[PDB]
Amino acid sequence: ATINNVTDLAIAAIQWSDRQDLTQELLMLFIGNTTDRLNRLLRVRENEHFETLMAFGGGIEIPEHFVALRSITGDSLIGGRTLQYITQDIFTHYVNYNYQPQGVTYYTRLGNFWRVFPVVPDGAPFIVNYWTVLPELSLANPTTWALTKYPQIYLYGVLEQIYLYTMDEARSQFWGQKLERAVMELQNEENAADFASTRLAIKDIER
Amino acid sequence: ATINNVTDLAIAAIQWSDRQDLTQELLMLFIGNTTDRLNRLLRVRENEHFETLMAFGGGIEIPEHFVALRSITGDSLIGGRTLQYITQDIFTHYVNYNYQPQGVTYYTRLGNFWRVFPVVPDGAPFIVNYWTVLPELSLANPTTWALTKYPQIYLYGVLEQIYLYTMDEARSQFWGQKLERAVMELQNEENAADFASTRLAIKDIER
Amino acid sequence: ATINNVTDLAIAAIQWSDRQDLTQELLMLFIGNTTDRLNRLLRVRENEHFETLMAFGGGIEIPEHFVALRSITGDSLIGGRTLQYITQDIFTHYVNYNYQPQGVTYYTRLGNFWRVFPVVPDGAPFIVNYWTVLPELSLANPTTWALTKYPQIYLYGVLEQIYLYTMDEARSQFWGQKLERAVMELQNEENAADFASTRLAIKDIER
Amino acid sequence: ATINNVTDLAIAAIQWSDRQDLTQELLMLFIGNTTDRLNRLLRVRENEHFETLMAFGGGIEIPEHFVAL
Repeated sequence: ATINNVTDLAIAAIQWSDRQDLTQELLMLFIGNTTDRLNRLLRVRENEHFETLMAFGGGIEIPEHFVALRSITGDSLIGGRTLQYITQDIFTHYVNYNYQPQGVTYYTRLGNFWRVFPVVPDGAPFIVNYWTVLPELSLANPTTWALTKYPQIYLYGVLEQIYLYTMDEARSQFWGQKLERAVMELQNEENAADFASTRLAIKDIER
Repeated sequence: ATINNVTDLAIAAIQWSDRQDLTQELLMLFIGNTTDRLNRLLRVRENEHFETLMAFGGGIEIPEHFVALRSITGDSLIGGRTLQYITQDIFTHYVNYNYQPQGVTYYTRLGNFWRVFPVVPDGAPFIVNYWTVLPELSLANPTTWALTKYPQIYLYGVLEQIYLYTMDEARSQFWGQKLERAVMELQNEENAADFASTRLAIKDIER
Repeated sequence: ATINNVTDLAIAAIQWSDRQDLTQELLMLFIGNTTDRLNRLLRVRENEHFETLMAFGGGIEIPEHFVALRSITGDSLIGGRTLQYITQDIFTHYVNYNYQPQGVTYYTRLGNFWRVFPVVPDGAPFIVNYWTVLPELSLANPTTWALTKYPQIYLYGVLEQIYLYTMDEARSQFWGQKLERAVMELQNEENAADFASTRLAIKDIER
Repeated sequence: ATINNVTDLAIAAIQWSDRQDLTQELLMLFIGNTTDRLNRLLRVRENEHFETLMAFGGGIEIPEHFVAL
């Protein structure tokens, strides 16, 4: 509720800032700036995504909207194991010494690709769970989950952008602090969704 | 997303700065200055590049776009070993005492060249993974990945350059702080892309 | 790109400072001052140089462009070793006691010459790797590598020199800080070119 | 009873050590090392075999799995 789509957001921003001289292009630019800033800070459940990817040429291509990786799991037909990260030197040693484990076990990052050690023929399926970027807010995409989840974030971001544009500094920094507080509150709520999971997903390969 | 090409960036910068005395040449100069400043700070995934180089005269010529080295690996035919850095006097000792390992294992830097110890004939292929400079943004090259990834960086940099040009310093510091915050945000986001890989690439050969 | 040669640099300096009363001689003096200041602060790969030198009269003459020494290596005909530094007292003791090692091993600095202990006949070749001064920027030398690599350094240095000449305080400090920050950024980028080499060349000979 | 096969042993080791980074190959190597160590210590009824051999060339060939006579 509250604010439903982009047009109401623009109307509310105009009403609050009283600046009736702002064209729609400037409002679109402000919203784009706000969502671009959001894309670098939010790692929440609605942002997560898991899907099946093919392996071709001994590697997996990173998705275009990838922002952070959570897990890679081999298919049960190819071994059904959760992959582990190794450096380039370990990969070279394994290749040279012909390790030959039972199934796909290790992976490393090379350029824009994930290379798995027990090199498999083309067509190997993997399950990748990762994080994407927030959907763009525009006329073609009137509604997003972020807008319907917490409209204050977008309202405060647009207000801060407006006061930056009008070359005012006190209100600009005030609204920037407000937006940062809202983002921190949302991230904190997501972080404390389950108490048990907080401790885990931290300690991996210590020795 | 938001700003797409160089012309849109120039229009947005002119609108935000509210100035009208800026010509095309000044805008190009400001954009070039921002790109040159960015070239000294960003080491991200899109900045990486790996390619095959031929060794001639017992050495490999450093590419002209080189800014930082990630790894050098020999070809499987020549040994397929990940090279290790050695100091010049160690190189001299190895040459004098005829160490004679199996493949190419060591390398050092001399002038603009990388010299490998087990001197190989001309034509030995190597795989070099390193970082390059950001692509030039101009009329002939109106689009880059940096612009489409985070336009706020370019917008703030151009605004700071503009305010520097007009003999105003306080707002120059304001926009410079904004730009450096954006750059730090982008770099920090890239650093935590893979949590598992963060622990490695920190400590090597300690003894 | 950006700024190509000295004439464009002077034009840009005039445009930014708005001081159209400055003659070409003053601009040349400012550029020379900036280059002289740079000569005492930069040790970069582009500044490195290695070459073969003759030994005359039991010594090697220091090159006129020498700023800092990296390594001296004897030719394979005279031992092919990497020389080590010894003090005057050790040199005198070695001479008096007729140490007589196999090849040339030690060197010391006497006045403007490098004296090697196992005194060799005239014409002994050595390979010296060291650092030089930056190329002079003037009308006879319109372009240098420093200008084409980072024009901001020269622009900021010229602006600081101009504001020193016009006898202004705040802007002089501002532009001096900007130039120092640019120089520090360039040096830091050079230092972190290869992470592996950072550990070495630090802990050498403790006893 | 208790632990019945190798998979139960691996699961118990994972649970007790609390180490989720252990692969199958490392566990197999650990089990093999334990068995090799046990091979030099245990002399029990289940480890004992009696069988009929034929003497050829005035001699008896030692069995391949022989550890003690």
